[PDB]
Amino acid sequence: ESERGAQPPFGFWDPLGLSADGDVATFKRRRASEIKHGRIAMLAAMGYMTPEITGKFPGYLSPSTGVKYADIPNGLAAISKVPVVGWLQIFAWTAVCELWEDQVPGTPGHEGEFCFKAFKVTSDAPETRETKLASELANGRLAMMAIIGLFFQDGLTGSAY
Amino acid sequence: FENELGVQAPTGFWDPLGFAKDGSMKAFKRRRASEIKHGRIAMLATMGYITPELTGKFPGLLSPSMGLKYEDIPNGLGAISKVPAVGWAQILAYTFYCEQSQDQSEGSAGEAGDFGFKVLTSKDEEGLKRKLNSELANGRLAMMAIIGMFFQDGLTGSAW
Amino acid sequence: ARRELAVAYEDAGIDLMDNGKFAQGLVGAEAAFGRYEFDPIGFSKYTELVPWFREAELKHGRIAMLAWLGLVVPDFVRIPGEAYSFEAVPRVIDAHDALNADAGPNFQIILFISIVELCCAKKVFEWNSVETAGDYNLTRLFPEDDEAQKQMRIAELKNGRLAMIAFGGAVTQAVITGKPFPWTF
Amino acid sequence: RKIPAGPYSVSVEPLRDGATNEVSIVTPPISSEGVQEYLSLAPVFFMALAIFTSGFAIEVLRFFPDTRYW
Amino acid sequence: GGYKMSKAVPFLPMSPALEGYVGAEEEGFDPMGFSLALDIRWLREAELKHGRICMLATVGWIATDLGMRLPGPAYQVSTLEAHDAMVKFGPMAQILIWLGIIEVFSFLAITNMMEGTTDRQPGDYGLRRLYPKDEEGQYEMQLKELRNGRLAMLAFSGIVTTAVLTGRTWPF
Ligand code: CLA
Ligand SMILES: CC(=O)O[C@H]1CC(C)(C)C(=C=C/C(C)=C/C=C/C(C)=C/C=C/C=C(C)/C=C/C=C(C)/C=C/[C@@]23O[C@]2(C)C[C@@H](O)CC3(C)C)[C@](C)(O)C1
Ligand code: KC1
Ligand code: KC1
Ligand SMILES: CC1=C(C#C/C(C)=C/C=C/C(C)=C/C=C/C=C(C)/C=C/C=C(C)/C=C/[C@@]23O[C@]2(C)C[C@@H](O)CC3(C)C)C(C)(C)C[C@H](O)C1
Repeated sequence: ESERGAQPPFGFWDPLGLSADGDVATFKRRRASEIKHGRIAMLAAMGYMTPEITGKFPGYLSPSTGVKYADIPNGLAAISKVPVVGWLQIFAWTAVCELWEDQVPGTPGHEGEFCFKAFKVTSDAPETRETKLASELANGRLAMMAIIGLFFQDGLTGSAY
Repeated sequence: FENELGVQAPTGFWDPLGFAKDGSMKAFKRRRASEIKHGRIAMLATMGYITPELTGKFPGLLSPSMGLKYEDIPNGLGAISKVPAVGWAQILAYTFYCEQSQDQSEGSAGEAGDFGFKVLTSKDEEGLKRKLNSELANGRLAMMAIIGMFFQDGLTGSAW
Repeated sequence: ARRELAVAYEDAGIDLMDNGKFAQGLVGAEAAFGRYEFDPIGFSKYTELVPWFREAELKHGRIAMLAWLGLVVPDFVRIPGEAYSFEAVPRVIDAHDALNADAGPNFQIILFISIVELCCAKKVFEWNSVETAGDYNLTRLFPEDDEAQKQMRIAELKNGRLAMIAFGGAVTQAVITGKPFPWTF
Repeated sequence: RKIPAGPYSVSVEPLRDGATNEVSIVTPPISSEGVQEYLSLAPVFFMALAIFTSGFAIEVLRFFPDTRYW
Repeated sequence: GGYKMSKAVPFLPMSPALEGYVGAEEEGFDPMGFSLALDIRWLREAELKHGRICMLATVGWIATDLGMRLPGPAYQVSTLEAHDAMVKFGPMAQILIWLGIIEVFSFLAITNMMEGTTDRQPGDYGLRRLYPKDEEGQYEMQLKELRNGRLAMLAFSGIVTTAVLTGRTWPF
């Protein structure tokens, strides 16, 4: 499985802790886990940098309760103030994104193949496909370390940055 | 009925009563499992009785809500009533898992001390005979010591 | 020859024949000098319910043993807690009419006994034979061979009968005297 | 069925050998078609119709008390 | 040799009505023999419905007693008086209506599985989603569902009992 995946730095198959002794099912499970983790990390790091670069907090997140976009602090303090059913609906959209199609072993969802199709690598060129997915994986790992470091910085410093 | 461990230079077969009737394969299986596990528990309890004095007691919180800095509670009697019941529950739960993750019934590997822990093995040079006789004798000494310090604590009132 | 319960249940049910022995060959006569085939009234003549009688005797003896031990021990040491202290409940016989009701403990014990007895009622009615009787598959430290098994069964029976009689004169010796473990006047 | 038992009995034959670990469901073997047929009986259907009519009249009297719109 | 015993209650033979079901090959816990007198399909349906209801109810109690509350002045009541304030407010009857629709269709499912009009399994409603394709994975997932359901039944029972006894949030 050393020839699978991305390895952008090249020659960088890294089992380090010898995690994969050789089992296709466990490796595919962890590949789905890593690709999902990377997508989540990239999205979260975007939603973490955006409130600071372009503040852009227009209007009330809760017109009835009174929760304003500009009163939720950026970072970890968000999960006390984003409205109750606001968090419920965010969770529900994650549920829709994860439960619309099947992500079980033996299905394309287990490989990360989803219904987004917002890059459409054009199968006639099945060579930029590997580049696109490798870049996605590597960027997901980078934003993975990034987002966990950002959360730790938020916890230690007391605010987002 | 001698060869399966438990025999050493101080005495080979020391049992005036108890196994006096001899034979009794299943009885010796359960008795050997009891001796091995009792020795392990006694070793752990003896070490947990010497650590609070030979070493600095844990500087943490044990109960962060109740501030159990590990020094207010003693070493021995009383600490049972001092450690929170919600923590004794988790201690007994770890014991529960370690005694139900693998089987311990008759004919199983459980009635041998074999719970897949290994770590302190040998190189399989049949010096594991020496290591397992060390198991049994060391556990016997540790259990004599654990109940000796149990009594010592109770009769003196506190740790010593 | 304990006859592992899975194959022992093959001969379960209410046996209609008679073994020709004493009470269906039950262990228990087994006195000091010879065998004390006691049965003076003749309940063992009712051969079909002899396994029922053995189950009842074993259950009574076990409950007794536990109860005698549990009105001997508390007169020395009590459970930690104010409701069980030597001052809140001066005597062990008072412990019944001390918690009861809405204090919790005794009602919880009754509830759990009821649950464990309802769950094991299928053992008494049906799945009960001469050999099974009180065998709830808690053997573990039940010695092998055959005569050792008989010795342990007769030990259990003698201790259970002794504890039944002892508990009788013990609750009696405590109500008429109101004293600690030695219930003499 | 040598032992005299009533018709439509969910009882196993009492003439059995040593204790049997058998499944004897004590619940009526009813049928969905049979239940629908029974609820379509003239007594059942017409009493249900009478109850529906009576309740409809009750509700009309409740929400339109008396004959106010005569 | 015979009479496959209950791995849970080792002194009672396992009820033959348990064969082929998820919790029988490892526990087989039917000491009172309900499956011997009641249809095991109905019993499994009841068990799974109770387990799912309790798994929802436990997290509902957790949320309600942790401050998770809908944005409404009428919703600012404690869990103990929640099912009197919401009963008077109306939403309890609303939940009753919608769950009644769902339960009428569940009744149709039950009264179609028993007559053989469908090959539906007792707990099955068709929601595959996070369902393994491999049969062993399906069995393990069903066992996880059953164990979680039973654990949450007991957990919710304890939660409500202790909350009514000693009015507190949840850790008590
Ligand atoms: C839980 C205690 C326990 C148990 C179950 C065993 C079990 C066993 N030991 Mg053993 N042993 C123990 C503690 C124990 N040991 C201790 C503490 C010592 C140190 C003196 C030894 C020293 C020892 C030697 C030197 C030998 C054994 C051997 C054996 C095996 C055969 C004898 C037998 O079956 O005895 C069954 C178990 C018992 C009879 C112990 C039951 C406890 C009795 C009934 C009461 C003891 C009371 C105690 C003295 C006072 C405690 C304080 C109290 C007043 C509160 C058997 C596996 C022999 C062996 O390995 O065979 C190959 C052997 O040669 N043991
Ligand atoms: C102020 C003051 O001073 O009070 C002090 C007092 C004091 C004493 C100093 C204290 C102490 C120290 C302690 C706690 C000392 C330890 C006491 C122990 C370990 C008691 C448990 C015995 C278990 C046994 C014998 C099990 C035995 C099991 C046996 C024998 C099994 C026996 C079998 O027959 C069975 C059951 C089946 C047979 O087939 C096989 C065999 C093995 C023979 C206190 C409590 O802190 C307080
Ligand atoms: C077309 C369907 C639709 C409608 C019609 C709708 C309407 C309302 N949404 Mg919702 N919504 C989605 C769909 C819809 N929302 C989707 C796909 C998402 C992505 C996850 C999403 C997110 C959030 C968040 C994060 C919050 C939120 C709330 C409210 C709210 C206020 C009610 C009130 O103020 O009384 C109203 C009316 C905010 C809130 O205030 O809830 C109290 C809150 O925080 N929504
Ligand atoms: C990774 C899983 C894990 C977590 C996350 C965790 C966390 C906490 N443990 Mg815990 N624990 C284990 C696992 C975990 N513990 C294991 C395997 C053992 C060995 C048996 C063990 C032992 C004890 C003991 C002896 C005590 C204890 C407690 C607390 C406590 C205090 C909270 C509070 O005081 O507010 C918190 C937060 C103390 C207690 O008071 O529990 C309420 C207490 O005395 N723990
Ligand atoms: C075994 C198994 C499982 C399991 C399990 C588990 C965890 C089972 C646990 C079950 C459990 C935990 C059952 C609770 C009993 C507690 C009771 C009965 C409380 C009595 C309490 C009573 C009667 C109250 C007494 C009082 O209130 C009175 C009377 C008035 C008050 O003044 C005083 C008090 C408060 C004292 C899985 C994993 C879930 C599924 C798997 O497949 C099989």
